Amino acid sequence: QVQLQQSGAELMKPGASVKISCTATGYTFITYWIQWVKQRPGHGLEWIGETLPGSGSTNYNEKFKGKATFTADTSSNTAYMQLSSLTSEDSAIYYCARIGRSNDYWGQGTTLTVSSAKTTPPSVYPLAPMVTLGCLVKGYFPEPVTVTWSLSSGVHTFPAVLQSDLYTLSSSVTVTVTCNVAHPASSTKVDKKIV
Amino acid sequence: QVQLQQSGAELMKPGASVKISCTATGYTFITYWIQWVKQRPGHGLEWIGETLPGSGSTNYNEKFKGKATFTADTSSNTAYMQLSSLTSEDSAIYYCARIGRSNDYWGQGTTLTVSSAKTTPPSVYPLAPGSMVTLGCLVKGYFPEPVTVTWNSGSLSSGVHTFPAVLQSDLYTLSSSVTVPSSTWPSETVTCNVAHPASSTKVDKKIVPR
Amino acid sequence: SKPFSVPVLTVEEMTNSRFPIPLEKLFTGPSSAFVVQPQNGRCTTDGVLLGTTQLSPVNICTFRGDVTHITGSRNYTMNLASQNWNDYDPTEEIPAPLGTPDFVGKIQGVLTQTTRTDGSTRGHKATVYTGSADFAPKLGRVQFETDTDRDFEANQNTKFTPVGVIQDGGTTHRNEPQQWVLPSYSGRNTHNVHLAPAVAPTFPGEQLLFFRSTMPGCSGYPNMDLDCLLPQEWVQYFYQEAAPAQSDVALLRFVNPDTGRVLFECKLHKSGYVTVAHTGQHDLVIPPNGYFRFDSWVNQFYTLAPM
Amino acid sequence: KPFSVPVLTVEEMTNSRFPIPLEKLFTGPSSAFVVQPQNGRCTTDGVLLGTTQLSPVNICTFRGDVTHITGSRNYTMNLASQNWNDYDPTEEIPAPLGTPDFVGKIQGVLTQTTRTDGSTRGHKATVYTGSADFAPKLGRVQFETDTDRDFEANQNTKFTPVGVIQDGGTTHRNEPQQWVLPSYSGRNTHNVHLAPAVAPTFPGEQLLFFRSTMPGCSGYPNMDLDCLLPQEWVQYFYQEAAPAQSDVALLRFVNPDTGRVLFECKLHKSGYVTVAHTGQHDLVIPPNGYFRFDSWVNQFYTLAPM
Amino acid sequence: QIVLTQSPTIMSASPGEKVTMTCSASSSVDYMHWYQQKSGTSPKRWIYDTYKLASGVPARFSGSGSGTSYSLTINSMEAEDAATYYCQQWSSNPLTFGAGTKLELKRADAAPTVSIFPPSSEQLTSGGASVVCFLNNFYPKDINVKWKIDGSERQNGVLNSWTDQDSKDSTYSMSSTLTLTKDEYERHNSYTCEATHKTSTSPIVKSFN
Amino acid sequence: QIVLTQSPTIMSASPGEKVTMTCSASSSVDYMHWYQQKSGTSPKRWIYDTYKLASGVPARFSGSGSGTSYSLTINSMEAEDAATYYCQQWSSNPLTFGAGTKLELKRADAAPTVSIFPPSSEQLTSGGASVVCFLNNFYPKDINVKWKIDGSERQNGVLNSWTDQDSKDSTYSMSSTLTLTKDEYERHNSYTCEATHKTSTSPIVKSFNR
Repeated sequence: QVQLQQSGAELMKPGASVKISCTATGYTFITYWIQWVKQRPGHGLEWIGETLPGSGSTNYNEKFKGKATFTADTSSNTAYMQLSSLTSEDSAIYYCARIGRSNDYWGQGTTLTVSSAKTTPPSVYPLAPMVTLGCLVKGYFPEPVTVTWSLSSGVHTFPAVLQSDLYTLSSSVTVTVTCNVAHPASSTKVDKKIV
Repeated sequence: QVQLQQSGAELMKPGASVKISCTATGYTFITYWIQWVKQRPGHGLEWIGETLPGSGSTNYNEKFKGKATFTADTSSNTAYMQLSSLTSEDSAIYYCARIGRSNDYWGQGTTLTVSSAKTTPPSVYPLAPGSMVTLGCLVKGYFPEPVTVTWNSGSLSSGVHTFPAVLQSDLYTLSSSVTVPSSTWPSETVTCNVAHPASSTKVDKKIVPR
Repeated sequence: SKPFSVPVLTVEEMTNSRFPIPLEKLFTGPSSAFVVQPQNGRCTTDGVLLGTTQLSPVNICTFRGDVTHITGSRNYTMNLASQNWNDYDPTEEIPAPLGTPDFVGKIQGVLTQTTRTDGSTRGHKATVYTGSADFAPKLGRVQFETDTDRDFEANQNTKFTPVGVIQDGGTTHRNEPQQWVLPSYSGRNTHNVHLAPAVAPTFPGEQLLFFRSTMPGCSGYPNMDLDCLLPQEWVQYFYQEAAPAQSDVALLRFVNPDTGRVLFECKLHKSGYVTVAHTGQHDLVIPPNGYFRFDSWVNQFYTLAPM
Repeated sequence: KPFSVPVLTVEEMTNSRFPIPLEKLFTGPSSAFVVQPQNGRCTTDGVLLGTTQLSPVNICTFRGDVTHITGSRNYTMNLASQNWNDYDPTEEIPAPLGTPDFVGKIQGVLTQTTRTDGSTRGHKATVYTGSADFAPKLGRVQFETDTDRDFEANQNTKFTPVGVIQDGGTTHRNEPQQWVLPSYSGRNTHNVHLAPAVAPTFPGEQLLFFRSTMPGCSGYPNMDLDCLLPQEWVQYFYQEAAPAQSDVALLRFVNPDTGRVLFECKLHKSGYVTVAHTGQHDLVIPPNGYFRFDSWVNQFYTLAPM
Repeated sequence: QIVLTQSPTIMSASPGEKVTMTCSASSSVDYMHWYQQKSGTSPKRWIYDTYKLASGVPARFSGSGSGTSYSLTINSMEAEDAATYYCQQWSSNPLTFGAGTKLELKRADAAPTVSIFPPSSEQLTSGGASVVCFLNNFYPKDINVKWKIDGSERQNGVLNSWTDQDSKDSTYSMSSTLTLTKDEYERHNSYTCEATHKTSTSPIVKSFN
Repeated sequence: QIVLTQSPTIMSASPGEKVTMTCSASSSVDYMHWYQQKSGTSPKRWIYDTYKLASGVPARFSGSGSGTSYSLTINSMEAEDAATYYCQQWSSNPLTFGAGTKLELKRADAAPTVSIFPPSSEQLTSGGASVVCFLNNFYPKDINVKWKIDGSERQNGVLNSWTDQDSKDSTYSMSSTLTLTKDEYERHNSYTCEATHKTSTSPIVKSFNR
């Protein structure tokens, strides 16, 4: 049973440095190479480099030969990648992967967000006119928020959009009706009725 | 390509232990087995055993298990055989050999003599007559073997007979003949050269008419 | 005129002609994007051996000779001999010693040696890089990297037995071996000579038919797929029979003896390769007991029934 | 259909008992021991016998998945047939086709490709055919290796033979024994469906052996390996399948440079060759000499002395 | 470095139709590999060495091509196959991926259900004003929304959002939000969001006063 | 253990003769090996794996056999071949050798050269007195020496010694030594040494009187 388990989501200020962990179980750690891959929403997939844990051998993509550093501690079967001088263009999903010939084993992914924005609770506004109701979640950071109605069909929750260092999101409900919005980062829970 | 050099002749009292050395040069010492072989005058060749130096691996002939012990000093490329509780039937020539399939490499051999007899230097007596002339040397009452007999420091090699010694009363007696032209002797000095390693003694007796 | 024919042998009963391992399956694919010019498993239908092709299957990718090494190195230079241990002739009009590897890659095997001094033996893991600048079999020299620095002797018979191919495990260098790239048989800055010609399907809609084996891998993720134009047994059989070619194209049917049904048909070209009517990479699905059967000589306008 | 033997020089042909080329011809007395190899066994009309199969590269190979013996560098291999489908122990053959038919220690390489993602690995490996755990007929053989951690279970594994070993001493310098069959079902069992032992029946005759020198990987093993027929002769008879018109086929060994015959010999229907000679003798032959079938004879044809 | 160009960037197919997507390379490669990825999941190796199927991959998939032109093909599309596919190469360092091809499902056309919502009194308390328009459950994805503030088109302050294809009925939904200042909002009377879709030759209009 | 029985134990051959010696084993062996040994030198592997020749071995040598019966053969005897040959086995531990076959050379018959020597004067100034007789360079080996002390044969006090075959002229030599006390010696006058060999029907006599 081969599994790569990565470190949790990171939210870092610009100019800082973060280290992402990749803990390998299910095989002899020093026997296989590790690949590191970057995924930006609009930039597809990009290969950062590879390393063979316990040895000094590393191959970096020229584009990354200054941003990414590979290290490992063999004691704990964990591979680390450090990224320096973070900018907004480093906000992406980062993978560690054991890439083979016929199959691969990928980590679940580690989400990195680079922003100077302060953690902010969302302001939740009711939307009142087979009738469709709504919920407006505006000005929070960072994502995600959880939007529910007990009632699930039919319900549309739209992807949030970033407006001026703050995220804004929308929800539809089709039919007392109460909007349940949760923001984990702020430890905030709200309820909005219909009028 | 290989050369095995063994230690010198040994003379031991009964009950003692002797350790024979076999120094190997010309190959990686810990890579080949060494065989040990015993040779008695009337008993042909006898295989004692083999060992792989630096490892624990040894194979003894059952007859020698408890008598012979194999050890090695790998730093020095030397293999040793120890024989315990020596008796007279241990008196033999002992070989180390690297025995292969198509060829072997044998040591020069080590002569061992086991005896309770006291070591005695030889008395050397000249043998002179009362167109070729036969002269002689009588080497009497020594122990143990061997003695080395040469004539004129090795100058006379041809027409030379050195006879096997005979054992009479814990003492060996030997004679050697040399033949030179009569027209020459005695205008040459002809000298018997007798050496006895055990006594660390070498004596010279010239030969002279009557 | 002795009648032409191909041996009654299943795929699995036969042997790859480019590496001493059995055939596993049949493969067809596009080959216009690269040069197909192997030097082993090259033979005409009327029994003319081409390139570096010789008769024995066990001798492919083997080397014989004596080795030398500078002091304390694990690299040995082998001065090649011909396989019957007689002297090797570099002037003979061949690309390289018969049986020489005809692809660029790292072959792992074992280097064995028996010394004439006393008959003693020894063997060690050894690897040869056929794309190396120091790989010049045509000049009679190849270099092995091994696991010893002390054990082999000079002027003693030494043999290399191939086992498989290696790769470093990474993605940076996961393009080896390259089965369709010939080595420089004489070393850096030389051109190969007396090559068997490159082959290609000329008839529209046709692709080469490859006889495929999987090379054992000894490390990492090498390219283990190995395709040859003719099975070694066909090379052997054509050399023995020497049947005159009645045309440039011989029509083969691949038959299932369990039913007598024809699975597909194909062209066996006189110069010694096979084509089928198909478009795309495809692992052929064949019954266990199937074999090839020569049915007739045809002209060059014969259109194969799609495979 | 006319019978014939291939136009091939000795050096162009292959030993049928180990994936190596033939080197020379040898004849010798064989009344003091049993001559019963199971590889390179074929009748003149093309019927394969014993454990003989067609491809030379499969001789002394093993395929299957491996399991690991804990507290050792030893693996147990559960054998499969060459195309990786299951092996059937009930099939009436002595052992899987291509199984070694001599007692000795063979050194080679154990390679493995895992179906999980395709990574490969290989290690030095040795199989002892005289081992109690050497039971190919039962579908099990045991390897000694240089690792205890690297191989995985339920994954295709292959053994590639390279040569034979011996411990270097004189105490055990009696191996391999090319005329001693393994116990195919493990220790203290009887072999089954064996190709019969052979012997010259005509007075003054000896077997003619096709000889190769096996690669040695250590010590001073017995490397002379003699087979009754070249692998190519097996391949040829199987293909030709010419009916035997008699029990004995007369072959002449001819030198094409001169057209003169060097010696003659009997090729027996059952698949072995005899010559008229007494004593061990390494035959001296011209480089391009070859065998030629000249006519069928009875059992009372007296050969010209070789 | 080797650039991989996939085409088309987005495409759709009905279950049972044949799907083909291509990858073109700036330089020659020896093998092309393909990855599948779904929302919320890591990439999975799908096809390797140009034509070989990975573990669990249905036989309806295949790959072909050589040199600089390769393709991935599904002879009969199924719903589970709807995902994003990336091509990938090893022949030249560094390793590179394609931009990707998004495979969605085809469906009977469906008209958008359009809803408009005035700013809440709660948002006006204080400063903000968002006029929201919902276009729910329509097909195909191609649709255009235009904002009109009492006659003239308003283009600034408009933020749009699309859901992925609904896993239940294979329709899309869309949100459009016009965000203005509080003093700006009460200087006009009629706000309208006009949606032009294929389902009608007259734009679907929803307003408020 | 596997006992190897060689035959004959000793033999002679004329240069050019066909020579055959055999080895018989108590049990079956798979290969027989042969060793050559000359006086004063270590054994050399001569034939291995029954019929294969070791390095330096002339083409006139050959070996054959199987099971329990083996032989070594020289199609044309040469002087170089005079030595002792041992057969040897590996099939069962322990490794064993045969007792050996001593191969000597034949030659034209030759008469003994007889020399007799009175006791030395230095030996005379001691308790003892030894009278030495040399019978040198004769063929064949078979010979008898008889001592006569003033007429009658004396047998007590006589020690004899024979050499091996000379590597130069292929002859044998013999020493005979009569050892008495000075007082016993000075009680008689004429000491004579008689030698009877096949080369003459009349004994070769050499004497002296005081």
